[PDB]
Amino acid sequence: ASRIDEKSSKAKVNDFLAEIFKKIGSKENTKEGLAELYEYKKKYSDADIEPFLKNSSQFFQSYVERGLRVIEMEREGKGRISTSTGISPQMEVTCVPTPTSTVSSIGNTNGEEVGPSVYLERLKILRQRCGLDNTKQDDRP
Repeated sequence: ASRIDEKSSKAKVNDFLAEIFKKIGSKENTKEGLAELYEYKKKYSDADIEPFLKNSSQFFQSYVERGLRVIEMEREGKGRISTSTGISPQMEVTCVPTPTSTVSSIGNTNGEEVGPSVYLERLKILRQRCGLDNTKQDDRP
């Protein structure tokens, strides 16, 4: 424990945030990292994050702030996502549109049919690079 204790307060939070940034830094985990940052920012309406941004390099700070607004736009559903209510392509005119393999979609998953798993899986994978979560007994492992 420390008398200032203020350092300890930001110490824990920074590490958590740091994990989110590493996801942002990777191209693959950018959606995941941005999405959590947006949600976290929503929880704390920012406020808490600013000290962290100054702490890191200045150039990198502008992009993250810009990226967060666009994530919300998708959540809002405004119009980027939308194209039509639900119209299937037709050559000329039909009584009823006919579904096709391209037009139709199939929901297939392989152990990743739950949202939390992506977070658990991606973060661990980035994380093992940082360290090892493998603990073993010193005596006859």
